[PDB]
Amino acid sequence: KGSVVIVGRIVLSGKPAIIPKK
Amino acid sequence: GSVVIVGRIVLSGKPA
Amino acid sequence: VEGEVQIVSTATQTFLATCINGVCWTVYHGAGTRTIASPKGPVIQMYTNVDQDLVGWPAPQGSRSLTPCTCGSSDLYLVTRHADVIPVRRRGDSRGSLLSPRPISYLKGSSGGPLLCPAGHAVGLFRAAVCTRGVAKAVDFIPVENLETTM
Amino acid sequence: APITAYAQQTRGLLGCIITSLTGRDKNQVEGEVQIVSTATQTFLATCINGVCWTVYHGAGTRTIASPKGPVIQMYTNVDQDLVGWPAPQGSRSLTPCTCGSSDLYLVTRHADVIPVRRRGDSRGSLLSPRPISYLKGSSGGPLLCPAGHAVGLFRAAVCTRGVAKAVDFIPVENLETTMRS
Ligand SMILES: *[C@](O)(C(=O)NC1CC1)[C@H](CCCC)NC(=O)[C@@H]1[C@@H]2[C@H](CN1C(=O)[C@@H](NC(=O)NC1(CS(=O)(=O)C(C)(C)C)CCCCC1)C(C)(C)C)C2(C)C
Ligand SMILES: [Zn+2]
Ligand SMILES: [Zn+2]
Repeated sequence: KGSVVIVGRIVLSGKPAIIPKK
Repeated sequence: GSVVIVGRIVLSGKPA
Repeated sequence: VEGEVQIVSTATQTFLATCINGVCWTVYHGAGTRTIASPKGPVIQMYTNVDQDLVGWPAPQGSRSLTPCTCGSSDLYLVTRHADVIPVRRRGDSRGSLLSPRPISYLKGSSGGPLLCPAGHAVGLFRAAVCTRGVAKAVDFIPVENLETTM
Repeated sequence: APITAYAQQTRGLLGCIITSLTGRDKNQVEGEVQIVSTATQTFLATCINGVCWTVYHGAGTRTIASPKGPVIQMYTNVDQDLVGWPAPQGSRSLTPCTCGSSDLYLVTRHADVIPVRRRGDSRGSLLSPRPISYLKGSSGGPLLCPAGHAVGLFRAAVCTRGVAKAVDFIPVENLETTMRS
């Protein structure tokens, strides 16, 4: 039987931020 | 006159 | 990445706008009946409500909508134009007290911004700072109900 | 500070399948909750106090793909419906709730946080019922208190006519008991 694989992540530690321009 | 968007804030702090 | 809060400006000032339910909301005393800029030209307001100091345009590009609060919490959080989060204790249908007062400067340019609940859901729109001698100890806000109602 | 969350997909279908067989994942890990996939389903796994926890009905007794090959489960409890592997290097752990709040917030697979009112040791009601399709994929996800500490792990939806009005969860207490056994 196969391994459980991480296909993404959910981040709770992020705080409001101004989206930087590039 | 017109209102213009000068920036944006992402509440979750998503970098992506 | 998409943003729920837009930092906006007119020739006169700078303030904020918050996208809730596919509409980009802000304070009438900031925008007026002004139109909003777009790559295809100006787009007119979908909603104007001088009475509630509320105006809304169709949500712009690069934005995502905020979900209205449904938990009735009183522990609010005001997000400023500098992305600062300020804990506010709700005192009334459209009033809340800063848990830690701040000079007016700290809250300047943030009207139109959101007041979030513990779940990050929209409770109201920051309408104006209620200050005593240059110190904001409370704030006035437009509850989401008004927005949901105006739509 | 309000509870906000964001999601990021780290790999696709084919890369997932290869990594599943290989059991070797060299991808960088970040975050408190990992979006997890077997060959049949995708759900969530929450890191709490150094252990990456998830639902047994999802992971079964499988190993977790890591940069050093597959990692055996640290804990398994078919009854509590829990499994736990060492938290991946890079992840951040949540800590158990110690304020006994009944105002909970469920973080979904899509990174939405929805309020639930604790109505029992393993149950809470959605203040705003949603179709179960929304909750699909959220098993193993966290239920947070206002302070952002872990209260439980989403287990099953209590649905009727396809709409969920309540949720069933594994309170963080069962975790300590599983480790103690
Ligand atoms: C979770 O495993 C997951 O997201 N993984 C899948 C999607 C890839 C999943 C979350 C989906 C909820 C929408 N949870 C389950 O699959 C669990 C496991 C089996 C059944 N369910 C589950 O959520 C059931 N709900 C359910 O069984 N609920 C009750 C009974 S009931 O709903 O009141 C009723 C009698 C059927 C009307 C029993 C458990 C406690 C809550 C009530 C549904 C798939 C029907 C939503 C496990 C082991 C519980
Ligand atoms: Zn709320
Ligand atoms: Zn707590």
